[PDB]
Amino acid sequence: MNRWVEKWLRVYLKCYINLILFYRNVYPPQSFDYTTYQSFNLPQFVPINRHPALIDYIEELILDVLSKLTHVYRFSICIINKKNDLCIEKYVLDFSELQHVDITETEVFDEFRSSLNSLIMHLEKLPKVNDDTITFEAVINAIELELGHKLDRNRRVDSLEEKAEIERDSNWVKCQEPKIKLTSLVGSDVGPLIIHQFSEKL
Amino acid sequence: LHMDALLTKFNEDRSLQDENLSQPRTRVRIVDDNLYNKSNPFQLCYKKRSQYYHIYQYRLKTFRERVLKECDKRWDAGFTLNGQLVLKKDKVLDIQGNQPCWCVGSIYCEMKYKPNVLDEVINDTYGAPDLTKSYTDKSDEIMLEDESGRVLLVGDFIRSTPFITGVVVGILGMEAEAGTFQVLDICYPTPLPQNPFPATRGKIALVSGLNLNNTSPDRLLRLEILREFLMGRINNKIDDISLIGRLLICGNSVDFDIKSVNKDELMISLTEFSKFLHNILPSISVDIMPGTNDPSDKSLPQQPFHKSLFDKSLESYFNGSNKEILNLVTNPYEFSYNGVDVLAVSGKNINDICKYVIPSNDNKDDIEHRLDLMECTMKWQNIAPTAPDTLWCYPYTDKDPFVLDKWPHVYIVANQPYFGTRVVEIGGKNIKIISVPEFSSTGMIILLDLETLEAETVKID
Amino acid sequence: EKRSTTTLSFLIKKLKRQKEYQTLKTVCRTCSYRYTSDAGIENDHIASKCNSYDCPVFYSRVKAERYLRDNQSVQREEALISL
Amino acid sequence: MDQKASYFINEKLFTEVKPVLFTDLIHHLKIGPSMAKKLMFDYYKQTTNAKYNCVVICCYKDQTIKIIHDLSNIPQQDSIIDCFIYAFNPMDSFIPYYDIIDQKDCLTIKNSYELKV
Amino acid sequence: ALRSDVNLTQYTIESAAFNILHKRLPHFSFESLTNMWNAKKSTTELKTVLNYWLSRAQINI
Ligand code: SF4
Repeated sequence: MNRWVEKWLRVYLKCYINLILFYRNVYPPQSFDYTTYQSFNLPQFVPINRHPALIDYIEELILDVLSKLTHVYRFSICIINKKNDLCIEKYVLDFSELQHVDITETEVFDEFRSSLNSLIMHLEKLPKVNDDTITFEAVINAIELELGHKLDRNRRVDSLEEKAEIERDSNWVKCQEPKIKLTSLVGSDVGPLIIHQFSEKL
Repeated sequence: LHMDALLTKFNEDRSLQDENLSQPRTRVRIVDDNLYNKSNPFQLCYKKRSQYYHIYQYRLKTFRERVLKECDKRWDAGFTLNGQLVLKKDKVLDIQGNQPCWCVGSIYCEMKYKPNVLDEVINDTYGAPDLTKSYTDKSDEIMLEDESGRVLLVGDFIRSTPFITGVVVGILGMEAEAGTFQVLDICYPTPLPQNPFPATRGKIALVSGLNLNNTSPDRLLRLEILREFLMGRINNKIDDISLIGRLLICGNSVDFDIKSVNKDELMISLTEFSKFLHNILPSISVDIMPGTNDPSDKSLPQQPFHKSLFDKSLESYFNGSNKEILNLVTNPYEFSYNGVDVLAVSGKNINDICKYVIPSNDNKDDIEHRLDLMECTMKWQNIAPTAPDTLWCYPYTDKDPFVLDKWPHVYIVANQPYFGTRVVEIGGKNIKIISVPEFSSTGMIILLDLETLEAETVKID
Repeated sequence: EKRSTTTLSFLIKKLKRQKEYQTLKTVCRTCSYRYTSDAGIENDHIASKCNSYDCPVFYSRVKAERYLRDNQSVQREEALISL
Repeated sequence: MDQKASYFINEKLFTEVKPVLFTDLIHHLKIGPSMAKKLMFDYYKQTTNAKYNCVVICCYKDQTIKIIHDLSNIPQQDSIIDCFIYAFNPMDSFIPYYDIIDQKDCLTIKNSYELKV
Repeated sequence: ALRSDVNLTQYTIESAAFNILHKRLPHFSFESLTNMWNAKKSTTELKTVLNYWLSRAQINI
């Protein structure tokens, strides 16, 4: 309903990205610390990175995704190798209609707890990933929108909202969609937030 | 034996008896006689709130009167020494002659600060000078001031005793070769009255230093194990667990820094603590006490936390009539647990004494040293010897509460690094001192009996 | 009777101010050791009369004193928690 | 009953992925602590499909409580007076969650005073 | 001499001591020093005023 979902979805995406970056050795594990508050009450003791640039990067990415939410039906954090640009792992977070605009926060955090526990149990079984040139990426699947075409009028900015809209419309590039192995996980079945989880390997 | 063999040996032969769950074992009753009587001495008016000089004068006068009474009781006229008679002197300039003499006066030591405390207060001031220069530009001697000068307390009896500046004593010595006074015996204030030890009975659980934070997840599992152990789920010996009548959290329930903190994470920790309280209250009574790093006043006489700061699920316990099961109490308090008057302090007095470095007592942060400090605090009849560090403006008017007027049976100083007990005999009386360690690290729980005053510990890993 | 946001914010502000005041008092008491060579009482009393207008700790000290001697409406039995 | 408990543990371990404690069995089945430990051990048996990490704690003499981590070098096995299963963890990091519990009739020890409303 | 040599603001004993010698000296009013020097008790106050003027005389060198 855009009233409280925008905070709970932000917390869920924060914990999701932080868990994926931690359990896959995308960043040194010493820069992570188990916490419950990262400007928002987290549903668990989630390992959140404390790097000044990475925190701002993740926050801007999550805000951009939440702004585009009304047209996005899928969000993936792709794990690409650095010796060659190839997706070795892909964690898809489906958004099928999201039961969006057309509630006992404890239940929402319980559902998020179940989903994050499923994600952690899945990640703890994968082989250890070496550091030193392992990295990640971010890909979304939209319904109907065209990004990068808002700078065709010189768009003299007036405030921070318009500047943010411009820099969020210009921060995305177009892309395209063997031995794939799909593994489904537990999602969030709470009323307003109907989320599904997936995973891809090999 | 392997882990599976232990399980096969223990769980297969489970008794599953006496667990009726319909007629549960009633916990032993332990009452607080100081709940409704009158005159909580440490309860101040925060709205009422240098004023330290009146407290200094009152302490000086009272302690001088008490020490003079003790001296006239012990050094009564006619008490001759080995060779000659012992004389009485009023001022410190009258002790001059080849004859014994005793006088009353305060103690003056150096008491310099530690380097870490100086670094902290310098980094948190924005303009603090090089405070180390004040200690290096200027040493090791104990002196006796009695409003008329000072003399050097030389000898050997004076060295083997811990002292803090401001304390008065009854030095009895002899001038030998200069303006330096020897020491032969020392007098302390006259012994205070003590309630008679009462003559079925239970124990109390002493916990301190929970330090519920939003970063350490281990401090919640120990708290959950403690919750399950007091309810009789882990030990399963309901014949002995039902003897723990009350629980006493002695401070430091949440760990945070008020330099950088908001209402959100503090509320998270307080809701965790409130969950613990709501889950443990239907089985045992709780007495919560403020600490040094809790949301309460930084001074020593800290008022109870609030009726707020807890979840709305505890609104039935804070209605006023339910105080025997949950009682938010002042930071210093004398619980009258079935006649056993126990004086409990969160532990800021000793922690403020130990932040100094006295270049004396040579003739280091050990458990015996802190026990000696607590024994001396009980001997001097002053709970807070370092008033400018622990006390606050207006602690009282003409009747200071920290000046002990009655000795307790058990003296508890919590939030200490180590654990240790010691019974001391002061003027025919007996006080049992207990040093409660923090529960965050080395999560031990002290079980203090009330029939014989024997403290046992319970470790949780 | 039940209020955990605004009352707790007031407590945070008051405790921060009290800790700042105690830190300033400790700094002044350590600075006054140059003359008194004492650490107990009457050292805070001698240091409380320092009016050195060439020190930034003095202006902060008088500001903290003015702040602590005021705002008595918040520091009462009813701190927006009614008890 | 060994039938409702097994179903509840399987659900709370695999469908709603969360670490299940024996106190959860106490609260769900309205049973004593010893019976809950017996049921937890019985579920630890008959475990051909073992996809969890058991959390075993043991109570030594002198009133000490430890959580076994190595499961190979148990100190002072002669002083152990009890050793039961505390929880079943599907993940590696234990880190449970604690919520409000309405202990209306699952209490084995009650305080001498009653709540006055 | 300090006014001619170094260029600072106040040119007082405390300011010069802090800007040249890096020493922060407390400053007591003329009435506080009088009340300390007339205290029959509190040897600490007499030691305070004595060390006050002794440091003021030593810093001049
Ligand atoms: S204010 Fe400046 S001068 Fe007065 S005491 Fe504190 S530091 Fe020394």
